[PDB]
Amino acid sequence: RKQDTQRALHLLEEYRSKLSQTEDRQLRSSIERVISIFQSNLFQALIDIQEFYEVTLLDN
Amino acid sequence: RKQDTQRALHLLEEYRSKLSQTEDRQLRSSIERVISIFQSNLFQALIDIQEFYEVTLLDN
Amino acid sequence: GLLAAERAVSQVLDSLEEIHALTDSSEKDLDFLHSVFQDQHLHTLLDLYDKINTKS
Amino acid sequence: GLLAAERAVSQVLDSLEEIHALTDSSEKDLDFLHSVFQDQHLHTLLDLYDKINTKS
Repeated sequence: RKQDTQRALHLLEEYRSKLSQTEDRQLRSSIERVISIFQSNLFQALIDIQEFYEVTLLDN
Repeated sequence: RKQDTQRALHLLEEYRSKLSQTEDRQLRSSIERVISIFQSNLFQALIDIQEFYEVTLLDN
Repeated sequence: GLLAAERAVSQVLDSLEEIHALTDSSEKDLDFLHSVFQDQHLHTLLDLYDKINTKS
Repeated sequence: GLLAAERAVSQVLDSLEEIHALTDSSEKDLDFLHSVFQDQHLHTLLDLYDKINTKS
């Protein structure tokens, strides 16, 4: 998932760059969120946790 | 546990103060360990998560 | 940081195909990302990401 | 930052009673902390504490 997260947030980065500048500026902001939240120093750390820390959500 | 942790790390803090200065200096360092690790910024972080994120460890 | 961690993912998740529409990113690549965003565990990384980031 | 999470908790855990020995804190209070440290989930708290704090 770490490889999919980077390739995902990476793809999104390129998508936003080639997305906006036409008629989807706001949409660009959305993609950006996914990028920052993705490459976030904290986010990546959590992704690593998944290795062997099944975080069961109850208040999801 | 959040309240029990602060009360634990707090108790330990007072304990070390009245512990060392006799014949348990090293042990004093032990107490502060629990104190910093307890009141740590990250520590309070996973505790808050536990609220509804049962970390099911499996290999670590 | 907690909202976008999931909200943001859903925005791009819905517009993804719209993006291919005006970007040519290819639905194939979009599908891969839909999965990258469809995962449930991810929402855990996202929700937890903001939790600690907003815990202080 | 990951060794004391258990080493410190366990070392100070056994010292707790030794502390009462040369401090007169409170045997009852000592027991309370033993539980504060005995908690299994707690060990997960410190483990993850350094895990994320170190990876960051």
